[PDB]
Amino acid sequence: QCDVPPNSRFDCAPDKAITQEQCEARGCCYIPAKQGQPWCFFPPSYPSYKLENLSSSEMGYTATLTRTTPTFFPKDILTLRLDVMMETENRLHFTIKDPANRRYEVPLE
Amino acid sequence: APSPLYSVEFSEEPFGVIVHRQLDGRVLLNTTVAPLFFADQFLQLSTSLPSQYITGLAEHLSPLMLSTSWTRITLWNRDLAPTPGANLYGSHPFYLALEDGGSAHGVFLLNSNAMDVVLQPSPALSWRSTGGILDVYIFLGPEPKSVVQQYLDVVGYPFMPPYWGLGFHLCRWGYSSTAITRQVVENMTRAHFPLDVQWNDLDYMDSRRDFTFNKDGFRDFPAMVQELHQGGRRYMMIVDPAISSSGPAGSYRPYDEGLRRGVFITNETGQPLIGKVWPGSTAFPDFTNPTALAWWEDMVAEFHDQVPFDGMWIDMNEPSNFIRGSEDGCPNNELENPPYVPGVVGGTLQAATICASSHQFLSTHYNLHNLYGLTEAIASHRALVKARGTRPFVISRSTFAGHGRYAGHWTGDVWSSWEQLASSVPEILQFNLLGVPLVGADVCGFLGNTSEELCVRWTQLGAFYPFMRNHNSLLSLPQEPYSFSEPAQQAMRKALTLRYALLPHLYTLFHQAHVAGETVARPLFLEFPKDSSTWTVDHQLLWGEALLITPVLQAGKAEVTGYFPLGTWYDLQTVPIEREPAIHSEGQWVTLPAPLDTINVHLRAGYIIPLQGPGLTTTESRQQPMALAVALTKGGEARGELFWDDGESLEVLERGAYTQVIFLARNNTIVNELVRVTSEGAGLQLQKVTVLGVATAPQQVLSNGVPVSNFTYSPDTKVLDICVSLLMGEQFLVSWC
Ligand SMILES: *[C@@H]1O[C@H](CO[C@@H]2O[C@@H](C)[C@@H](O)[C@@H](O)[C@@H]2O)[C@@H](O[C@@H]2O[C@H](CO)[C@@H](O[C@@H]3O[C@H](CO)[C@@H](O)[C@H](O)[C@@H]3O)[C@H](O)[C@H]2NC(C)=O)[C@H](O)[C@H]1NC(C)=O
Ligand SMILES: *[C@@H]1O[C@H](CO)[C@@H](O[C@@H]2O[C@H](CO)[C@@H](O[C@@H]3O[C@H](CO)[C@@H](O)[C@H](O)[C@@H]3O)[C@H](O)[C@H]2NC(C)=O)[C@H](O)[C@H]1NC(C)=O
Ligand SMILES: *[C@@H]1O[C@H](CO[C@@H]2O[C@@H](C)[C@@H](O)[C@@H](O)[C@@H]2O)[C@@H](O[C@@H]2O[C@H](CO)[C@@H](O)[C@H](O)[C@H]2NC(C)=O)[C@H](O)[C@H]1NC(C)=O
Ligand SMILES: OC[C@@H]1[C@@H](O)[C@H](O)[C@@H](O)CN1CCCCCOCc1cc2ccccc2c2ccccc12
Ligand SMILES: *[C@@H]1O[C@H](CO)[C@@H](O[C@@H]2O[C@H](CO)[C@@H](O)[C@H](O)[C@H]2NC(C)=O)[C@H](O)[C@H]1NC(C)=O
Ligand SMILES: *[C@@H]1O[C@H](CO)[C@@H](O[C@@H]2O[C@H](CO)[C@@H](O)[C@H](O)[C@H]2NC(C)=O)[C@H](O)[C@H]1NC(C)=O
Ligand SMILES: [Cl-]
Ligand SMILES: [Cl-]
Ligand SMILES: [Cl-]
Ligand SMILES: [Cl-]
Ligand SMILES: [Cl-]
Ligand SMILES: [Cl-]
Ligand SMILES: [Cl-]
Ligand SMILES: [Cl-]
Ligand SMILES: [Cl-]
Ligand SMILES: [Cl-]
Repeated sequence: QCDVPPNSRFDCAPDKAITQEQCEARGCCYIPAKQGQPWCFFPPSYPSYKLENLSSSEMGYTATLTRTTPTFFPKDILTLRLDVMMETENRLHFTIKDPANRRYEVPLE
Repeated sequence: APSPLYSVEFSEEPFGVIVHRQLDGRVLLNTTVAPLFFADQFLQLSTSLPSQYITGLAEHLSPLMLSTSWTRITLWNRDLAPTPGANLYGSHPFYLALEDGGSAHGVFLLNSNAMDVVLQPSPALSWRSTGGILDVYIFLGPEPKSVVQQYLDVVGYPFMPPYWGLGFHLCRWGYSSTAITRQVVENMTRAHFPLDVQWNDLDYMDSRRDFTFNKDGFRDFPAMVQELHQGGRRYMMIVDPAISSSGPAGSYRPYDEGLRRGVFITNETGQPLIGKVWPGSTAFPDFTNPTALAWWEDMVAEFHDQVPFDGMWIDMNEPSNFIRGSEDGCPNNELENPPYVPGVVGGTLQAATICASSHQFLSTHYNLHNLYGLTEAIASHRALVKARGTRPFVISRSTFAGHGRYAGHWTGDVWSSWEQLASSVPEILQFNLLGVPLVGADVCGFLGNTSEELCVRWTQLGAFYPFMRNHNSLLSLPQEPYSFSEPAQQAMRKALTLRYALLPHLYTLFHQAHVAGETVARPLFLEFPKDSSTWTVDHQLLWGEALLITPVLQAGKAEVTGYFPLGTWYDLQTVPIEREPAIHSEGQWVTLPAPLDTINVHLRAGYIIPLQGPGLTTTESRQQPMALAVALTKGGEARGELFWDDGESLEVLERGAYTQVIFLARNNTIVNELVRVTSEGAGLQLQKVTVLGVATAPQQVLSNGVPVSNFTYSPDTKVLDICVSLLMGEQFLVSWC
């Protein structure tokens, strides 16, 4: 589970200095660098979101994404909506949003 | 076959978006590589990268190709003199990734929150944003130039500058009177240095306030600017966003009227957030408020009625604050003290700016900060259209993705150092990839004191910045062209003369940027992506497809080694303007002679470039006869084009108020093909045709079937120089044998 090549380790403690015990308590892997590369990193089993109810539209796809285990950040949005729009032959566009709340979006024409 | 260039599939658990290139099955995006995080103030989406070669993610002082060695790139608009590892004035959350074989794709995250982008050597990337949503565009190319165009299809094609905006601009902090400012123009003119645009910094203002001029050194400010116009020049001056809040009520209309109309960013109690900038206490306009836009339009139009300036230099629009947050500090809340602080200089979102929880019309400053400069540029573009009725010219410090649709950029407070001269090339290329082709650095450098040698080399390279301005700090030694030794003045004059000769070509390149999402200054890898030796080249640049510039970027050098892609490259020194003549490259590094008086410029075989005769302004140069430089392939072929309009009207392409001509060389003939001919362009005189790569002396040269008045052939350089009397807008045939 923690046998991840050093260059493929994604940081499980981007937010603060962490001890081995705190890292393992987050459900992460603790392997010091031999000399930067994160010492605390996600195993492949680290809880993410699950895709549910993938559906086809004329534009592309829609789905629900569900997180069941909280992260170490406050205010996880546990239910997300995925929208995939096949806009042109060379432009693919997808959004991930909170279906229960309008969130800030950049004004664009 | 009708089908997208991409295919998409999804991982169920853990969730991921997988995007393949359909043609070769290459994995471009794969977000399964790391968990998806989506919390109120923390979004993280990761992907594999197709290669170790990735560019974008402005604004930072770095090589064009970003390091994948555990690099944290922070997007949080910040007033800081360019230095590596630091969040600078702008934020552009777009990358272009190269693929083995020379295809490419691009990714845009449409998110304006403070963010870190983390690159690792697997290779992989993580977007880490502090708010908003994940709004992701993938552009399939496959050519790097197509990726850029596809990105600009979403964020906006570059605006078309006025022709005069491509001339030389001269500024400093410290021209403390109209008398001194006039002497700059006099001194440039006496020494035969072209100058289209005279600038002032905050020297003009009354007590360092916008929309004022002092009645000491600048009492006759209106007359100075009218006189510049009488001589065929334009005038630019600095505008700050911050508005003096401390003056007696009714004594300072920009503040008094801004207060009446509620144009300012407000705090918790709904009063204007007060910071400290140049005039002392200041309020900050909210350029997301439609009423602030109307107010800004009015302040610019009213000031333009006093002093007819030709554009706006918008500085300190991060927005920059001399104190942290406000005079009243900032409240303790989750926006001021978020759970994840990206790698910003100073360790807080408040450093050198305003409170994150401050109120704007559309949202909090937390969400809108990275758009502050862009919103001011949009407001200023609109203000200048309404005030002047011709194309706006806005040069902005702070930028965001899509900035180039409205304005240009300069790279800020660069040191007068050989390292910053060198660093300016990748940075100008990067802004072109991001759709801000009107970009340059302060020629000879801003901070500290330039040397004469540095200022020669910087003027040489800077003459190939699409935006060319020499600007200088208050305590610096003078660095105007005329302030140097005679030999240095000659080298600087030659650089400006060559730029002015090339302006019809540079203007045509801006036309292609505006109508087709093309780059103006472009890295070799955009033009020759299938040659992997080009991928790391960022100390050379192209103008468009055909003009390769190889500058000296180090002290004490009399040669330079540059990469030459496969083909023939003619030394532009063989073209007459008022050492091998050809480099025959297999795709290789070539050491070129480069004495102090020289910058290497080569013209690609197969291209024709239009040139125009000399002038100390574009008002003068645009009246001169034109010339063609025709760079033949071994097979005798070349192609080029000219776009011409009145240089400053709005809606030219929509109204059809332009001339467009194609030039073709084939079988010892040169012709024009008339795409569009109108009154703007009709009387353009062609008086000289210079043909490069003519293997044998011709016996005769004809223009429209009659032996020409005069021609010269040089057997040593293989150049045929032809005198003609032709019109760009009427079909001609030039032939030799
Ligand atoms: C994945 O989607 C399923 C199915 O949802 C249904 O079909 C879709 C195409 C949409 O039209 C939906 O609006 C529609 O509900 C979801 O499972 C469904 O969950 C709902 C809500 O919990 C269930 O409703 C219940 O129905 C029973 C009687 O049949 C009532 O007694 C309850 O009061 C309640 O209304 C529904 O039965 C259930 N349907 C199935 C087939 O299981 C599912 O929640 C969704 N997954 C996620 C994570 O969103
Ligand atoms: C929101 O912004 C307003 C300004 O638009 C802030 O107003 C300022 O409030 C402070 C008190 O908190 C005032 O300071 C006081 O000034 C008087 C003398 O002028 C002095 O005698 C007091 O001891 C004190 O220093 C300050 O004058 C005032 N500024 C202005 C321009 O009126 C307000 O505090 C801001 N609110 C928050 C929560 O940040
Ligand atoms: C930039 O140069 C100025 C001025 O330098 C002096 O005058 C020039 C003509 C040149 O001959 C120099 O060698 C001279 O020393 C610097 O401002 C001076 O700074 C020194 C030391 O800090 C101070 O004692 C002088 O009085 C200043 N002189 C003036 C006219 O202001 C400035 O420091 C230089 N900037 C940098 C970053 O090196
Ligand atoms: O418009 C000037 C300049 C442009 O030329 C440049 O191109 C552009 O990128 C930056 N601007 C603003 C510079 C702000 C520096 C203040 O630095 C502390 C500072 C310096 C300074 C220097 C001279 C006099 C007064 C001050 C001052 C007064 C109060 C508070 C701070 C200061
Ligand atoms: C997308 O990335 C994911 C995760 O790195 C890859 O899935 C893993 O592939 C390895 C090797 O095939 C398997 O042993 C793992 O079980 C997979 N992990 C998961 C989480 O499924 C996946 O191969 C990549 N997809 C493509 C098309 O490259
Ligand atoms: C314009 O050039 C003039 C002439 O060279 C400059 O005036 C001289 O400046 C030096 C100071 O550097 C004085 O010692 C001389 O007395 C001046 N000579 C004359 C003939 O007036 C002038 O400063 C230049 N102005 C600008 C703004 O560059
Ligand atoms: Cl430990
Ligand atoms: Cl924790
Ligand atoms: Cl690299
Ligand atoms: Cl005018
Ligand atoms: Cl609103
Ligand atoms: Cl909001
Ligand atoms: Cl090489
Ligand atoms: Cl080399
Ligand atoms: Cl030269
Ligand atoms: Cl003729």
